[PDB]
Amino acid sequence: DPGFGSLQRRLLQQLYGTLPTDEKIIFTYLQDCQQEIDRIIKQSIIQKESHSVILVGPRQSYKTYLLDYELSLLQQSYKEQFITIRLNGFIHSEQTAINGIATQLEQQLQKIHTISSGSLTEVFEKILLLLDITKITVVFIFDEIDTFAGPVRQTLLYNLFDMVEHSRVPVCIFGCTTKLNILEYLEKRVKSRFSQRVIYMPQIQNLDDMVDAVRNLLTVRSEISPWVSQWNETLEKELSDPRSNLNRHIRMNFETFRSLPTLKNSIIPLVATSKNFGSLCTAIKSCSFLDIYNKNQLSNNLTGRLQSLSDLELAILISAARVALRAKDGSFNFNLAYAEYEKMIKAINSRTIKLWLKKDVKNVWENLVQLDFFTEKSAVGLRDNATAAFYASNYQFQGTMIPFDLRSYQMQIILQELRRIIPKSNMYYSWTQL
Amino acid sequence: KYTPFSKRFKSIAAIPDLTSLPEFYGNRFENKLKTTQKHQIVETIFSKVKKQLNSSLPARENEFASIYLSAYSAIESDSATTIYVAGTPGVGKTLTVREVVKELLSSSAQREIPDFLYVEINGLKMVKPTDCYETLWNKVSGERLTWAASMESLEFYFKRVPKNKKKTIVVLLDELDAMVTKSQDIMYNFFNWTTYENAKLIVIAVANTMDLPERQLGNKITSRIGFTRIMFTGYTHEELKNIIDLRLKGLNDSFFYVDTKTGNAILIVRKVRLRMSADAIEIASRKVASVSGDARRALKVCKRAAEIAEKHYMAKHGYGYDGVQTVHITHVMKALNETLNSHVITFMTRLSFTAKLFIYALLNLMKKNGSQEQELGDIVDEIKLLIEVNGSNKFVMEIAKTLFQQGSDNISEQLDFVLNQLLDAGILFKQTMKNDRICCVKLNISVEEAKRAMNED
Amino acid sequence: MNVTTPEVAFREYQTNCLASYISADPDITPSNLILQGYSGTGKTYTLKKYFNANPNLHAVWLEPVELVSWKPLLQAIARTVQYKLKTLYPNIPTTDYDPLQVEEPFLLVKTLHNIFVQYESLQEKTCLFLILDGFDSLQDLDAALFNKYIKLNELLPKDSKINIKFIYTMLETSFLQRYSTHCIPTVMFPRYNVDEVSTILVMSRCGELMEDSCLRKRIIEEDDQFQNVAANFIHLIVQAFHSYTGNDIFALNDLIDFKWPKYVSRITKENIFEPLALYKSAIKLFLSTDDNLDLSIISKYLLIASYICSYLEPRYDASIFSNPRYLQPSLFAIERLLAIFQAIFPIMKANIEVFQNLSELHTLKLIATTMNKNIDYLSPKVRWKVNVPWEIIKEISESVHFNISDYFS
Ligand SMILES: Nc1ncnc2c1ncn2[C@@H]1O[C@H](COP(=O)(O)OP(=O)(O)OP(=O)(O)O)[C@@H](O)[C@H]1O
Ligand SMILES: Nc1ncnc2c1ncn2[C@@H]1O[C@H](COP(=O)(O)OP(=O)(O)OP(=O)(O)O)[C@@H](O)[C@H]1O
Ligand SMILES: Nc1ncnc2c1ncn2[C@@H]1O[C@H](COP(=O)(O)OP(=O)(O)OP(=O)(O)O)[C@@H](O)[C@H]1O
Ligand SMILES: [Mg+2]
Ligand SMILES: [Mg+2]
Ligand SMILES: [Mg+2]
Repeated sequence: DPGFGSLQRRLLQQLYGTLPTDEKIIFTYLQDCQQEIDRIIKQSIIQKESHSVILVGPRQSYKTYLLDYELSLLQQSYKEQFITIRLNGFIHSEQTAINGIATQLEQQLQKIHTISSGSLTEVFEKILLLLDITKITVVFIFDEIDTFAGPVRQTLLYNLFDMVEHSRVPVCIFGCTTKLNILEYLEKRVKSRFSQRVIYMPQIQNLDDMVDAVRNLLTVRSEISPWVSQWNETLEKELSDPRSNLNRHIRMNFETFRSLPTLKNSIIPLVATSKNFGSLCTAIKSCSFLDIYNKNQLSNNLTGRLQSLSDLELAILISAARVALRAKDGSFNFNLAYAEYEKMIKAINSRTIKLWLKKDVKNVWENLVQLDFFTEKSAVGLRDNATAAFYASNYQFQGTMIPFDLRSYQMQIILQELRRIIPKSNMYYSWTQL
Repeated sequence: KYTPFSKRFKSIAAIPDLTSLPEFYGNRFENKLKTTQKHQIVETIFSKVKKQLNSSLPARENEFASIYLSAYSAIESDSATTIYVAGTPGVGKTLTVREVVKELLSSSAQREIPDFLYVEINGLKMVKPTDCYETLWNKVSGERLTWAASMESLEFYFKRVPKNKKKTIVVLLDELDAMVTKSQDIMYNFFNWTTYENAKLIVIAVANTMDLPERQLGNKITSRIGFTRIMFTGYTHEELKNIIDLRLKGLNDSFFYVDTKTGNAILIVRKVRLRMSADAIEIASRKVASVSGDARRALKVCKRAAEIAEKHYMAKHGYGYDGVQTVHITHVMKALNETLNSHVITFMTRLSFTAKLFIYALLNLMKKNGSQEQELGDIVDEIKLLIEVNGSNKFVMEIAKTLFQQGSDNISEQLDFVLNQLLDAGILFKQTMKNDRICCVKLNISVEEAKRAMNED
Repeated sequence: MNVTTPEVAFREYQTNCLASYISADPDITPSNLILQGYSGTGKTYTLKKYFNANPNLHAVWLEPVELVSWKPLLQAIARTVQYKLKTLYPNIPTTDYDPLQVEEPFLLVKTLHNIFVQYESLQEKTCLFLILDGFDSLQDLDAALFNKYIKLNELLPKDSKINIKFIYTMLETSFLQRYSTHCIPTVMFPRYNVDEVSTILVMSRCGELMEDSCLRKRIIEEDDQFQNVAANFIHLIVQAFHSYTGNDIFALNDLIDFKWPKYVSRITKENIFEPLALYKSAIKLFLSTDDNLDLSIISKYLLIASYICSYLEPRYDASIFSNPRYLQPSLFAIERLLAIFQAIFPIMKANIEVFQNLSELHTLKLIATTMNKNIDYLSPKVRWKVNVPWEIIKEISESVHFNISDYFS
């Protein structure tokens, strides 16, 4: 159907955010936040005024989305008065940040109407000789600025802030970080050159703020499909009634997640899976597909992995949990887990379960380790940065030299939690009380 | 190149005069940042105030006369000395030295003192700590050598070269704490040259602490700097008053020609007079001096207060960017309240129930054991313990079906979103551990401000 | 969304989720897509059949497990992207770049920007899917490695005709929960049960078992009939090894090939129509897993004395010669080992023959020490400890007629 194909594509483009600048969706609770950001952008490109503001907000709090909308609004009228210089804190390191500024400057100057030539010392020398009828606003977009605010030295943070007060070239720095206390991460001299302009991103307070945001993301305000007038009546009917299924999923996510991009991960596959207009109105009223998405997200955790185990995989995890529970530090190995499993088979058959030999439990023991159930005692695991990951690979741990039957392991789930996720129909329920 | 200055000539007497060479002592990126304007920048009555308050000497009398007298007795007398400048970051340390060099440059043109060369070397504006030798050799000699060739060239030049074919060099050692290395070879070489007879080098070191050579440097480098040190005292409350009044001397208590059509103001159509209350300047300079006495902080407070007043003035009229405007004390007090406030308290009050339950469960475990180190397995057991308190009541079981089953019969009873959210916000901490039960959880923020957010819900 | 959804066995929800994200239009396609799922869940099977039925999508496959370190990973991305774009549009003259020049995360953005600038002659926007089958399977893995790939599309120009698409296939669960605050549409893959595992192995092994060389040579020495025979052996293997293997596909596929020639030779002219007599004739192939497929006298006694010094306190040694085995062994000294070894030895001084057998005992990794690489035997601070289990040390003492169980009773 050509009518449903135009409505399905328009509804999906609104949730992802690929709409043009002339048809962007602005929420109600975010309207008072983009006005302050627009004031700084309009004052540095038009009025040519140096500014410095570092945004502070949680993850997926519409930080980069608001900055991308301000750059697209100014490009539709003032596209020859400023440039776009983007920076990252995770990709660009300390030495790579110097070459990243000179690289983004030679490609933006040739587009309006070298710098990144030589060694690392000659590159930084040409940058200070350039930044430090009208001028050109050098808009700096810094992402994850908390990584560059190291307590050892902040070289880039000291030179970037110097291009605002002393320098005459209008440089607009828009830092984006997640730390709430970004003022303490700076040095004594770095914080002196900053204007102390920390704009905190607002969050969802009441329940009506999330309803207006979802309604504005699924309402087609353009005449591009004959099913537009029929879809707006169905969406407004389910949202205005608090006893519907759409209002229940919003209230549940408001007290558990309270995030707009998180809830948008389930509305996108709900519309794309609809074959026609009749299937779209049915899934939006009963919300049958939303319950399937919630079960899949909690299917590979500690609860969903227990249902995919056999009778031997459950008996080993139960017998190994009783050893660490009765111990002082919870240390156990393969020899301690085999003693509890062997005493359980002879006790049940005395009141026929095939007793496996010690040569067969080795395959079951290694299968539970890969399934995230038995963690090594006093083990770091995944390192933070790449520095500690290289030093840990060259050092041979003590657990690799000792055999597998003498390796100290730890239980990822205590016996108190196993009794709640096991029904009464199983025969291994009597050995989970101790 | 790699050839030092010692192998450039044959002998010592064979070196010609360096002052008559069109290459010693200094003998293209400003055109690409220009564009044509196709509009008109509408400047309101508050635009001229913000531009004059920017960082681009009535409160410094004894400090300006001490640095000028130390250099006047060495340049004319053809000697070498070392001036130490220490103070709070933002008291006019670099600006005082810049005014001394600018005053000495005007006296050199009057045929009074010999000509000198001003070299500005910043420690924080360099990538490598050994890059300061290449910058000094390029400004004095004019060549481009490496860090190893420039170090040996400066020693041979500041010793064997006589004074009849030399020239005074004034080097400003900006950010002295940035050039501090482990071997302490760069800091010692920059101070040992001033103790030579045939040197004629003026070194003006600028740091941030008076006890810097007594803590980082040793007894050898401290004996070469000098016992006399100039301490830059921070600005008080009576010195910051004339600083703001000097930048807005011709703008305060003056009439403007603000247009009612666009909003353009012309400094001498309505006759709008701009006046700033004197009480707002006294209440702002006193708070700045009571914190650190930063010179840039006193200018940023009046600039932020004028920006807030300009936002309400443009919104109430509907101007754009393209009777008497009086800045009261409300704009100044609001400019200082946005910084001294703590957004950590209001951040936890707007979180969801799952995020608020994790904070309430962590604080309850601290009042039972008192160890400031609760594991991840104890928080999960404490959360489930609070749910089963009144399980028989219908009012409490309504939330158990969502936190453990999400309102679905097919979803089993659960045992990550709110955990990683508080970690990136700088509130909660978590050690590097592969286990999810014995992993200790510590609080980064205070404990007094965390309990106030739980009681507000 | 115009795409074809294939039919996958027991993957109706997983196939519908891939069609809702992967599309030919970048405006309705997310920049990140994680396919979390453990081994034996069918992550690669549901992705190959989805891209084979639709030939309009251009996907790039990459295996990070074959690059060990993270440095060759950045070089393999720019090398596979340029090679894929070369054969896609051969009528466009592009410039070949060196993939070995990508040594930093910043250099990857400059290399990808120098390629997309010469591909602006197209009409519509063509997606570029970069499937990373096994992202968490990389060796030198850290918590900051995934943060550099989820923000790659931000540095890329928005006005580009070719947009990259990252697809990750994780394996564990804790690795996915570390980035749950980024709001990434993750498609989980639950493990199959006892009803879906046997059905998958039947529709995947019947086409190679009935046409094997062993089964065709047995019917001539002693197509619907051979199908039920091969299907009965697969069902009998899963039901007999459901507890030893669990729900893994690789663990059950190896046991089938290991018992297929042994099950064909046990079939005669009477066991072809009677499945009851065939199961009784080959009872040794289902009751067990069939597994998988000279020490010196001084060397045997040295391991006995080393087991005592590593599992007993040295303060009570003056009362015997004159469960601690369930924990890690303790470290002892060289002179402390020769004292017990000389007492338990039958009717000998410490000559070079005793030290020769002790040095060879450490080469076979039978006794551990305090240093692994570059060990100093003459150092007085380096201690020695045992490194053999109790079952290994039990059979050694039984060959020399030595009572080793009475010392710990
Ligand atoms: N250019 C864009 N076009 C469309 N949507 C966008 C764009 N930039 C961001 N978004 C949307 O913004 C939402 C919220 O993430 P956003 O990038 O705004 O937050 P962030 O805090 O800057 O990011 P992160 O926490 O991952 O560092 C995402 O779900 C994404 O869909
Ligand atoms: N008397 C003054 N009147 C007005 N402004 C002043 C005065 N003295 C100093 N300043 C301001 O002080 C600012 C900082 O000066 P300077 O470069 O010397 O800093 P500093 O004391 O070395 O410390 P930092 O730069 O690390 O904050 C200058 O931009 C200048 O505008
Ligand atoms: N639903 C299914 N129907 C039929 N065959 C299947 C199904 N799921 C998986 N398979 C088969 O399982 C075999 C082995 O699984 P495969 O290695 O592809 O899975 P995976 O989950 O992608 O693996 P890994 O975790 O190692 O990346 C494949 O060759 C495929 O044919
Ligand atoms: Mg972002
Ligand atoms: Mg300074
Ligand atoms: Mg695979």
